[PDB]
Amino acid sequence: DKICLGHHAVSNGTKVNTLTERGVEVVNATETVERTNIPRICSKGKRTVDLGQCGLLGTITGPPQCDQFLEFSADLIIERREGSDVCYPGKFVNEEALRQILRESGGIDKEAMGFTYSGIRTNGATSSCRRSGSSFYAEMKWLLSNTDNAAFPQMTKSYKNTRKSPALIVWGIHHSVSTAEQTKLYGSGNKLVTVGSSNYQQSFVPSPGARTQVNGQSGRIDFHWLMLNPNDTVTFSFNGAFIAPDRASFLRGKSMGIQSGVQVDANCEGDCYHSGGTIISNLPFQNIDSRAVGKCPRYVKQRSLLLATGMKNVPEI
Amino acid sequence: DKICLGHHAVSNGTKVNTLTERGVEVVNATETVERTNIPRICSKGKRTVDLGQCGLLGTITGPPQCDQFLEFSADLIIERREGSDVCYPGKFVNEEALRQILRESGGIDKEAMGFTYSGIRTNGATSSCRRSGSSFYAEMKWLLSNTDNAAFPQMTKSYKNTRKSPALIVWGIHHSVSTAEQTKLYGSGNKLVTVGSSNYQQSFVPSPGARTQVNGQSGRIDFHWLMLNPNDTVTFSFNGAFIAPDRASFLRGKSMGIQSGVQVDANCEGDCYHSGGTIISNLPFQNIDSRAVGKCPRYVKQRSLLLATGMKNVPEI
Amino acid sequence: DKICLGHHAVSNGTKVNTLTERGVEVVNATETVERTNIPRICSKGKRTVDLGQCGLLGTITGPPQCDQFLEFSADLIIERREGSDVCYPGKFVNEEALRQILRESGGIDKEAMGFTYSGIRTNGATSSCRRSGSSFYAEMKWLLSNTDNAAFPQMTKSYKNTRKSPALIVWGIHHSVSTAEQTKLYGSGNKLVTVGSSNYQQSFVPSPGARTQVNGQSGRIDFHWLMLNPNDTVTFSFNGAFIAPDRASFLRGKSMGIQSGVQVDANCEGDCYHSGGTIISNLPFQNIDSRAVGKCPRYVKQRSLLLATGMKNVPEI
Amino acid sequence: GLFGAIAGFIENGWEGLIDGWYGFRHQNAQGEGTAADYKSTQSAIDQITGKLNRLIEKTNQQFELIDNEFNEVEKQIGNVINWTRDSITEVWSYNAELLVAMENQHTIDLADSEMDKLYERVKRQLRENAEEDGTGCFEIFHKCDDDCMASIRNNTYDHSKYREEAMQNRIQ
Amino acid sequence: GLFGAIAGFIENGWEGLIDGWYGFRHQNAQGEGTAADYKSTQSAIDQITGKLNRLIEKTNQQFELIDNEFNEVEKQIGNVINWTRDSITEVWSYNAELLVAMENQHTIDLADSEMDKLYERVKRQLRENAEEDGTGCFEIFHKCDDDCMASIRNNTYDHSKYREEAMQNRIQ
Amino acid sequence: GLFGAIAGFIENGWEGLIDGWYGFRHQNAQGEGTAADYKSTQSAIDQITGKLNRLIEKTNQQFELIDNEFNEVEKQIGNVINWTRDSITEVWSYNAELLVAMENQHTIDLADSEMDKLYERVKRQLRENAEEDGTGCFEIFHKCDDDCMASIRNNTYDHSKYREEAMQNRIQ
Ligand SMILES: CC(=O)N[C@@H]1[C@@H](O)[C@H](O[C@@H]2O[C@H](CO[C@]3(C(=O)O)C[C@H](O)[C@@H](NC(C)=O)[C@H]([C@H](O)[C@H](O)CO)O3)[C@H](O)[C@H](O)[C@H]2O)[C@@H](CO)O[C@H]1O
Ligand SMILES: CC(=O)N[C@@H]1[C@@H](O)[C@H](O[C@@H]2O[C@H](CO[C@]3(C(=O)O)C[C@H](O)[C@@H](NC(C)=O)[C@H]([C@H](O)[C@H](O)CO)O3)[C@H](O)[C@H](O)[C@H]2O)[C@@H](CO)O[C@H]1O
Ligand SMILES: CC(=O)N[C@@H]1[C@@H](O)[C@H](O[C@@H]2O[C@H](CO[C@]3(C(=O)O)C[C@H](O)[C@@H](NC(C)=O)[C@H]([C@H](O)[C@H](O)CO)O3)[C@H](O)[C@H](O)[C@H]2O)[C@@H](CO)O[C@H]1O
Ligand SMILES: *[C@@H]1O[C@H](CO)[C@@H](O)[C@H](O)[C@H]1NC(C)=O
Ligand SMILES: *[C@@H]1O[C@H](CO)[C@@H](O)[C@H](O)[C@H]1NC(C)=O
Ligand SMILES: *[C@@H]1O[C@H](CO)[C@@H](O)[C@H](O)[C@H]1NC(C)=O
Ligand SMILES: *[C@@H]1O[C@H](CO)[C@@H](O)[C@H](O)[C@H]1NC(C)=O
Ligand SMILES: *[C@@H]1O[C@H](CO)[C@@H](O)[C@H](O)[C@H]1NC(C)=O
Ligand SMILES: *[C@@H]1O[C@H](CO)[C@@H](O)[C@H](O)[C@H]1NC(C)=O
Repeated sequence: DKICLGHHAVSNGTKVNTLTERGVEVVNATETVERTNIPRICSKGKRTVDLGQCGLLGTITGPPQCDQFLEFSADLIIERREGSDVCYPGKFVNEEALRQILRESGGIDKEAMGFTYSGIRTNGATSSCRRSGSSFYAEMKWLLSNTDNAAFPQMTKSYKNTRKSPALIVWGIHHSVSTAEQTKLYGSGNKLVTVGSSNYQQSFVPSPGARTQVNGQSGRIDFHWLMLNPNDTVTFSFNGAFIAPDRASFLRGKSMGIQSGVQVDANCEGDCYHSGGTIISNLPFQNIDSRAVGKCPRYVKQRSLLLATGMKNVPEI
Repeated sequence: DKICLGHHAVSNGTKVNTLTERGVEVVNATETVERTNIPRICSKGKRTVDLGQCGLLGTITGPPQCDQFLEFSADLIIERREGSDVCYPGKFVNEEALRQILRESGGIDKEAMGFTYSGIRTNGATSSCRRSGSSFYAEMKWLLSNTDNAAFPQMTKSYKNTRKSPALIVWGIHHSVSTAEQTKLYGSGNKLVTVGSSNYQQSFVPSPGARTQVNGQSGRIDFHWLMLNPNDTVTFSFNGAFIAPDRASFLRGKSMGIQSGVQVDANCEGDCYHSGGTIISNLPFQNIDSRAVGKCPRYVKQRSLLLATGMKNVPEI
Repeated sequence: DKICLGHHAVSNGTKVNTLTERGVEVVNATETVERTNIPRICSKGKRTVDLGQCGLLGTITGPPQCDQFLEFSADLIIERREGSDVCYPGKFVNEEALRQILRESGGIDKEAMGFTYSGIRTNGATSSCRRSGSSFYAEMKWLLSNTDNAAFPQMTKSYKNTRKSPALIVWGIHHSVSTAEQTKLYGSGNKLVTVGSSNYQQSFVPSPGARTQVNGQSGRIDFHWLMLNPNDTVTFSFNGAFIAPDRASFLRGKSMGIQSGVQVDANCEGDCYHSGGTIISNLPFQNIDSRAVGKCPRYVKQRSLLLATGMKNVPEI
Repeated sequence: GLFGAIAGFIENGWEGLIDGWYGFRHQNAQGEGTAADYKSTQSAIDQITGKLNRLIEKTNQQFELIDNEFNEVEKQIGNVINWTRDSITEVWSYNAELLVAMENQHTIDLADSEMDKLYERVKRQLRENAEEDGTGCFEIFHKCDDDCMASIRNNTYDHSKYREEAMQNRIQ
Repeated sequence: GLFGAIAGFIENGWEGLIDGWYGFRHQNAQGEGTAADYKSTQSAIDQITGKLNRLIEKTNQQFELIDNEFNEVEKQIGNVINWTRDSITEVWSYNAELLVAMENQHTIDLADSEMDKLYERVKRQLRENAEEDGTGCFEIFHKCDDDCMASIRNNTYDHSKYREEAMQNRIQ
Repeated sequence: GLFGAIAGFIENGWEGLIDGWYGFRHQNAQGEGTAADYKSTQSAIDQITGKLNRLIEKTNQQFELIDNEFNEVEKQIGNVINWTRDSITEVWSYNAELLVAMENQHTIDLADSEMDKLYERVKRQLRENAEEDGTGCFEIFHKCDDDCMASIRNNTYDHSKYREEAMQNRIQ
């Protein structure tokens, strides 16, 4: 008589790796490395702002393409390749530091800073910022001398942050095409903008000169920014070439910002994003994009790491 | 007859995790993650300097609260929230780089730089730096024109580092409240400070203008610094708004710097510090503070990881 | 009768570590940590450029020691301690960012930028750049006023990158020893260099003043650089103290750059380099240099980690 | 295997066994029969799904962008960032490969072990009334009809019942 | 367990055994008695404290401050720093969890193994004069007074002494 | 060891065995002889060289310079860089020590295991015609000339051949 012990097998096993062998056949296995993308931004349940043509820093200054974004509110901020921060050509100093502040801000809320002016004009415009006619940056003021060639009287303005979180403050310097044009806008002389607070110290002079035409303009606007702590004051001593802030920004809460070229999708949910979409997965690892942001499997170099979920397959000979 | 083999058990086992099960009961276990803080700075056996009201960068310039620190010597440097680097308002450029140099310096040793002056005053003072009366920064000189409104004769001064380690050099720029006041202090004209060495190149102009009153002052002093290599010379070409160095600093050796709000304690010994105290532990991991400095267990997110130190507990049924 | 099972042993075993014991003796073992250096730069099969006395940034500007390097081509770029980027004293802004661009460039290829000039001289020279007589930077032009003390007519020059990869552009600012000398070279007045593109915005003024004599010179040249994107234009509005680019650089491909003081060796092959030589090894770890570059074993702190390749050695008693 | 079974002195799996990982196959006199052992099967299944629950793990750490694929950040900070991200990719790639190779070695070994345990349980169950043939089978030196085999399977075989008969059938 | 003992074919611990991890419990004719085995107990104790000495490890690397909780460093370098510190926290948290789970699996298994080794040593010690009851006990088919049990314990039992008597008491 | 052999109930290696890791040593009547077992020896050799092939691993990631030993980079970015490189050195040093200690524990254990497997194979091969002496030797209670020993070695010993003779020589 007889009785035998044994285990199971299959004609179709899966090879895996171990510490001692490469390509051992086991009964069953399963993948640890996520390969599969969803080519959409899965936004189900999230307050989402798709900036489209508005660049993220434009939400603070207000070029026309950002008019519907001046006080946005979001958990998920999406930047687009077609976005632009400017209408009149220019750029921000420490722009990317500011982009990272605004990506996690939960949005911004604006507040009049209450600057009032005297013997100057305040309605500088351009055809690079068209709202119907020629216009400017919605949150800013292009300050001139009161009439062609006149003196700019060295003014000072102050703003006290009377709120319990820090104030984002932004101003600009206008670099005219020439010192002739700088003179027609603000009068003659080396013009100096001084900006100070309880922890800030900097100064700026204009740099007239001819530049690459951008948006049909050879002049440029420098944009600068600082964070006013609660109960602190910011002070602007200036005599020309000054693009002044009309409103300050306060941050609403917290959010996440991504960059993408794929469509929003409110039918799927996901916490791991990249420019090409959403990594929905429970696997511990992914091989889709090492710059994926959010809550993600760890990025690894390998496309596949099979984890044995069965015994060694020893086939019936 | 009979003889039986067996193992031990307890009514009171400890659950642990394994690769295959969560919450297996074992006879004994032990903690791998340090949870326990000591709310003091354990400094037993260490030359300790508690800066208190002196800010770390003030040890180089010498505002009154740093008078007992101008040549300190330490293995452990402690910064306090109440510290200030300044008396007359101002700040340093690349301040945090300098803080990291001074935290590991083992202290500083000062040396006269031997600048001598001609047709100028050298005793500028203020009520923001009071030593009895109005005074200034102990290591510096507030250079003026010899009398209200007079010319500042464009001077040059040089200092050669004749020592075998690099010299910390610091100077200042005085930003007056206005170009009127800048004129009363140093005369008229755009004033220019040039500073050069064998590997350094920079220049500075003052920025008069009205600022937030700080310490009862609307003017500001920029502080700048460089490291003179041994046998190299530093050169200062200047014509006003210049806060000149009187002494240079040399680094004594090596140390560690921490930031804390808890008291020094010479009864305990510790190599792992954070703002709230000392992590004395032999465990490989800690969950107290991810910014702990010194020689520390690794910071981990989990509050507890029990390591089995006994066999599986299978209780007597 | 009898038959016995057994295993082998040796009088000479190797101790290793395990999870439970330190210094267990096993039959055989092998090293996982590379200790052995080759004190040469193993360059077999690689296009190698040894810069020697030419500093890497000098390949863009062309001081005499870089004359044989103005268009180099390489897979492996070697920097030497004796290298210098300059002849007339000066330095580059964001120099190390530029060094990292040029280390992986595969070399550079130069192209005339086609600037032509009017009422100025273009042949400024010095004895710090000797090619036979006094000369200058081969890729640059020292622009003067047409004759001692004359006006520098505020010019503009443009260059369009008509190529499909970005153009490295470099210019200089001449800081004369004094405003007297600045006047003899370029005339009087505050001179202003403006530089713009489609993504760039900056400005520069000279800073005359007396500095440490370097190469027998107390003046200095600031060097600055930017990357022109394809089909973009760079614009130079300037009125003096300007060291103008004659040629722009384009990057050839890709390479690796190292710093070393050991000789090239074309008899050995290696992908892991450091200042003292080549780490040829198949081991997973190395303890030679944590700043090793290329394709390397991982740096670890330990000098030795023996991996058992045999059974426990239990010796014949 | 580490325990010398699932590719050792058995060295053949049964493709027929389609309702468990481990099974009894016997032939007495009423022919041959094959059954599963749910106890061992469930032990291996539970240990392996324990591994799975551990590793199909969802980290709760959010990471944000620190560079920019539309507007390149400055070159020096961008090279530090790239060098850091690449170093961490190296670390995680090593971790993931090692984790999976270790785990696979131990999965195969605990499957092997469950086999050895089951076999030993039956050997101890059959006491003096059987011999080890050396290929996974117990030669049973007494009559063992289907009921008796099921008593072996379901862990109720009483060795005292056949002890005299079987010992006598083994010796002479 | 991996070796089928400390929660296997024994499946009960003795809360009474308070002077060792592993022990002999016998009953002959003078009543029942219980003793420890210092050899195996010491082997498990030494292996486990070996683990402990390894992991209660003091790193000698000093790290310094690179940011500032009184005066925030600049935002871009501060975000790179925070992103780096968080990545390393992820790495070390994974390392620590995996280290402890692996180690616990192996600790339980080497305890189990020490049990199996001890049991096998006594089985081989008793030769043909005993049978395996299947629950951790050797049914000894000859008289074994207290002295004889102590000869089993302290590793001096001579199977030749009772071999004839015991074999005869086992067969018929 | 985990399996109680290569430093367990054998507890002596043979320095004489110079042509394999594992071997048979017998003495019958024609004197004593010693041979290797290429099967087990090759199994341990192949598993261990499998480990070796895995770890003697060449990473394909190029890293570039991010600082400068001739012209020190700026102090703040240099401190961030140094702090990062040191954190990764800590990680890799831990990884390498743990990897080697784990691997060594498992190498010793799989060597031990191969011994236990071989021994068990011969025990099962000899069936009822031999006894376990307890030190690694099978006392064979029947004549086993050199040919018979070689039949044990090369896995052709037929227990039925000597079963009657040997059983009779064991009992009375
Ligand atoms: C200060 C001034 O008026 N300068 C004259 C140039 O504006 C002018 O160059 C032409 O500018 C055209 C459009 O320019 C506007 C504009 O729409 O941007 C008209 C705006 O009202 C004016 N705004 C203000 C606050 O002064 C604005 C501004 O002057 C510049 O943008 C500042 O640099 O200019 C268009 O770009 C044409 O292509 C261009 O030729 C020239 C005449 O050519 O004369 C200048 O004196
Ligand atoms: C250059 C000058 O004298 N300017 C006059 C202002 O000082 C003055 O403003 C008042 O300043 C008061 C205290 O100022 C001192 C000081 O204690 O800091 C007096 C110091 O001797 C002087 N030091 C030097 C080297 O000149 C110092 C200095 O002028 C400023 O700090 C530089 O900005 O000022 C106090 O703050 C008062 O509250 C303030 O009104 C005004 C008069 O209001 O006249 C200015 O011409
Ligand atoms: C602008 C000028 O001519 N300035 C005079 C100084 O050059 C001169 O200082 C002496 O300079 C000596 C060498 O100077 C050269 C040189 O070889 O570098 C002559 C060059 O042709 C000239 N190049 C140009 C484009 O102007 C160059 C240049 O002036 C400076 O390098 C710019 O700062 O100078 C040598 O260094 C002597 O040791 C030094 O005394 C003084 C006379 O002492 O008069 C200045 O007016
Ligand atoms: C193989 O493993 C995966 C994951 O455990 C499981 O979902 C799948 O059903 C398994 N297949 C079989 C045939 O067991
Ligand atoms: C449990 O383990 C810890 C650490 O090994 C030890 O200090 C403690 O005394 C142990 N307790 C018992 C009852 O063994
Ligand atoms: C010991 O191990 C190394 C690496 O596997 C091998 O090259 C060497 O020949 C071995 N020595 C012996 C005696 O096996
Ligand atoms: C950093 O890496 C990205 C791709 O991961 C690359 O496109 C970018 O140019 C790199 N930054 C550099 C080389 O400065
Ligand atoms: C970095 O993290 C700290 C806490 O770890 C936080 O307080 C600080 O603001 C962070 N820096 C940023 C967000 O720039
Ligand atoms: C970074 O480390 C190197 C050595 O690895 C050292 O020479 C250098 O000075 C360090 N940078 C600092 C301290 O800023």
